[PDB]
Amino acid sequence: SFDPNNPRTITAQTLEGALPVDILLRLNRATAHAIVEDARRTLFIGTSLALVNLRRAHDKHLVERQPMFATSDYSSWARPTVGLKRTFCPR
Amino acid sequence: SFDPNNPRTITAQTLEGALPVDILLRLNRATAHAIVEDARRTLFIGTSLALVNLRRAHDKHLVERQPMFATSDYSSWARPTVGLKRTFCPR
Amino acid sequence: LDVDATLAALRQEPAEVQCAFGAYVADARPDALVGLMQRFLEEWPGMMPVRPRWAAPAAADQLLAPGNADLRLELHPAFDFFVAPEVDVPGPFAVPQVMGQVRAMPRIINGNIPLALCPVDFRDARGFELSVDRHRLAPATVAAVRGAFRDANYPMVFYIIEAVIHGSERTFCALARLVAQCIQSYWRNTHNAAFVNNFYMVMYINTYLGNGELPEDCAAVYKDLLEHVHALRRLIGEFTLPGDPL
Amino acid sequence: NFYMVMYINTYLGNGELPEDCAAVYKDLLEHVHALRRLIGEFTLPGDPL
Amino acid sequence: HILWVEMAQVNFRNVGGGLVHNRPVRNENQPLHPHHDAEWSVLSKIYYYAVVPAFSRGNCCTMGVRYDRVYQLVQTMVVPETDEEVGTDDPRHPLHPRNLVPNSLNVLFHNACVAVDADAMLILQETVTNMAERTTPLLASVAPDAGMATVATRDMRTHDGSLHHGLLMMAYQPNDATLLEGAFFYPAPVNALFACADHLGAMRDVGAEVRAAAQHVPCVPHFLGANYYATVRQPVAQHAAQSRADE
Repeated sequence: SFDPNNPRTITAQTLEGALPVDILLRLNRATAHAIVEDARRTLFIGTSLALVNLRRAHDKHLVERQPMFATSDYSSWARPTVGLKRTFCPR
Repeated sequence: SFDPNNPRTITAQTLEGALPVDILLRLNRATAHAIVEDARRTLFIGTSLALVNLRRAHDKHLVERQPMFATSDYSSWARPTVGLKRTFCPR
Repeated sequence: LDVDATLAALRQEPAEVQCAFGAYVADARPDALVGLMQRFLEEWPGMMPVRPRWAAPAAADQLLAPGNADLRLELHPAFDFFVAPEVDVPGPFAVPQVMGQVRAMPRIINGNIPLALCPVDFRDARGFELSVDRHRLAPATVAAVRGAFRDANYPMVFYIIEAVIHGSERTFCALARLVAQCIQSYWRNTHNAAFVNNFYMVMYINTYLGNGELPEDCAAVYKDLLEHVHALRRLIGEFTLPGDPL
Repeated sequence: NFYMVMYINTYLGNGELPEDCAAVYKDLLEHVHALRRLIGEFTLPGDPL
Repeated sequence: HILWVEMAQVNFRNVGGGLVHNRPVRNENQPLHPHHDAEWSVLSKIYYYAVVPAFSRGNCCTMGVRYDRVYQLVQTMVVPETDEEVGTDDPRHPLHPRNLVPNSLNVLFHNACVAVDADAMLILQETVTNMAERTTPLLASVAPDAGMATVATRDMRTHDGSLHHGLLMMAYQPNDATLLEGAFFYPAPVNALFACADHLGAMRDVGAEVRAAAQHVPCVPHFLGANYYATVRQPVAQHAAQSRADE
């Protein structure tokens, strides 16, 4: 998706590519300070976007996510609000 | 691959033959000092080459070998280097 | 609580400046908060020409030797008398070179009596006095907690999970499944506890998981560690006469 | 071997060893650590001579 | 007083004076109210001043953490696309060696020989919704209360600090190279109790002489209160370290 020997080439355009495996494998085959940290910053944002995309892809096959905590109540007068412990909801 | 009663006949030409089983079985059917140790030396090298060839043949069917130790870092600024304990990677 | 005359009677001597480490605090500009340790460690050997006294106390008896330089400054059971530079605290991060002075500061706690005048034996004996028929820790619980605290290959992933949770509430009821799996794995691995380093975590464990996904011989540890702190809290409640907010 | 018994509880440790066998090597190292800490209290702290 | 923060504006490099309320509450999200009862902090103080030094006996150390890299590591996970969970035996499970790439986060979970499912592994994606910028030192300054309230004690105030969003590690493991020494945690001792000497070695660029002169003196820095202006002097720390009283 980019070349490691140049940090100036990473950005949202190239990091949109795929899952974090591509990021990590790209960084694996490598061979002033403002450049590298700006690069670190967008790399962080890119890997977060990659991770949320991975979760979307895997969550298309999972159960719905309930609200964990009670006490946030709008139609409270009818039902008493009760949270849910997310102890295990695997599928 | 050679005859045991003559040490002067072993060399890289004859030891290239096959796996260490051939070396050991040849030495099994046997029946000044500079000759025998020079022979010991090339026999050692030959059996090492045999063993690495055996490992090639058997490793054509195994998993890739990761670097075991962390801290050797070239693109460190992006990812933190983490080694791998080779506790078990059998296939 | 009358030490006004003692200070006026002590400063008549010129100075006895021996060091400056243990009696000087400096404010720091909000610069780096990770590099302040860098700037401090590099300067530290420059602050200790000779050994700081408070660090290594004199001895059990040699404090009462007829010539040492510590009896001169231990003359009240409820105060501390030392030497510190003539500045107003806090001060600059670079330590100054001003001729010293003799300050004072009350021991807020009885535990701050130096060991030469309150031996560890008496303290342990008083504790064992208070410890009878109040509440205890079954040997199974303490064998686990000490084994945990004394481990030298503690899995770093637990520290990572601690730093990422940072003692919130939403994140713990989000990660409950992973935390339970980690606790279960470690328990069936080495028969110790986990997350005992943090307190909010050891609270959340027994207030959320509790009767649920943890084993009946693993939750006992996390309930004991809380009931003991509860007994400790209750302790001071019966050593106070009912008085008025002062 | 000392380096061996050290690497044992350093790397292997919580891993492939059974729940019981590793206690032997853990104790054999904690004992050496305690013996090391012993001399740490029998020397009045002073300046290097 | 600043509220929750997201991946949108994190700004790890912020050095100003501001502390975070991690998703302030469960329900309310109203201005400026604490979300725990008063006695909570008292129980915390009890735990950290009376039970920790009972078991540790002068081994623990308050550690300053690198919130940038821990987040940089929690993100890179490796999980394939499977409808149903199958178990660690299958080569699709995230713990099987095949899909264990180098320097990922799953390799760490394998370093601890723990067993987890890919679902709980993915659950970690929730953390980016409430960040934690940095760990910062504090410095309290209180005067003696109505007890020691004599005219000659009006100004003999105290000085003690603490860490915000810090972390206390138990025992240092110097002899491993599965990770860098000062990777995620730099030593930041706040009080004489939680200040060992082996943790200073974790700090990058340690001196040749400071570590030699670090065993017989507590290494609390001089911008976090000294041994004379603090409410917890040395003798209590020495007590818990050289006695033997059945813990």
